[PDB]
Amino acid sequence: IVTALLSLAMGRPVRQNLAMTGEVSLTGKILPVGGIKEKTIAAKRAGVTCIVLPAENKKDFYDLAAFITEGLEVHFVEHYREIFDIAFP
Amino acid sequence: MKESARIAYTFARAFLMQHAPANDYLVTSHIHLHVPEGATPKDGPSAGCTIVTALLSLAMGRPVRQNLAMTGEVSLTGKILPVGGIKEKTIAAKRAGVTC
Amino acid sequence: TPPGVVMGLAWTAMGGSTLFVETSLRRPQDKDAKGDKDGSLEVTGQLGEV
Amino acid sequence: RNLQKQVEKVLRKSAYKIVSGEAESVEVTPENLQDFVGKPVFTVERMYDV
Repeated sequence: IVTALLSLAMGRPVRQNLAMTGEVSLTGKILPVGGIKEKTIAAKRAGVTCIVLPAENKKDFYDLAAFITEGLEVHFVEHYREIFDIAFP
Repeated sequence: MKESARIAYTFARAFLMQHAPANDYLVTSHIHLHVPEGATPKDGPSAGCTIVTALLSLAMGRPVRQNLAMTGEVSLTGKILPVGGIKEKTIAAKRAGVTC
Repeated sequence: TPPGVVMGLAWTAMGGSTLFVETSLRRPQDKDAKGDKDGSLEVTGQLGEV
Repeated sequence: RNLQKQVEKVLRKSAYKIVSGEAESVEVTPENLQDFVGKPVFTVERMYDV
């Protein structure tokens, strides 16, 4: 939602096919989110290819089987300032 | 519906101002709108596109092409989404003098 | 669409799904370059209160 | 109750390593532990530090 507004606040395209998620906390720190495995599978189904996830969740994502992680290129992050700077290079 | 009519309204207000900047009617004038009852609620949104065009006609003051039935759901940038029940809707329009 | 969408994955009751999120300007922006009033949201989508 | 679930899980997994598996005497060590009971869940460290 945050980058949903900021894109519109500049007219800038978002980088192509780059799903994201996580919660923000009124100062830009991001927080862990549940359901990670089914989320990433759904992201695989739609052809997404640059998924972004909270850094504090990272430990779970590497429990996944190798073919699931094939072709995705996750960029873990912790504070929202990073997500903005990969989303709008 | 009360939400879906609203999203259609915002898309109307967006489309027009992107299209015809000088005209400002729809941004600033109260508009009463009637939606006759009859849709089954899960199929209720199905008529969403008609609202998006109705408000536009009230702006331009130009009637549609006549006997031009039309349906389909709308989302905030006009990406029409699939709607069900094509059988009954088609046969119903066929008896109303529908052309297109 | 370049201005206003970003894919959002979500864990609905039956498996994941790739929701979009969509927004739009609701009015002309610069009727008053100097008059100062905040631009509030109108959220929709059958939201829960949280 | 929840710790009661954990220690059970650890023990019975050790039993599986005994009855058919390799070791005749499993030796749990904290470095070993994440094997048996999986990855750590909580790390309740305060988010902000400054």
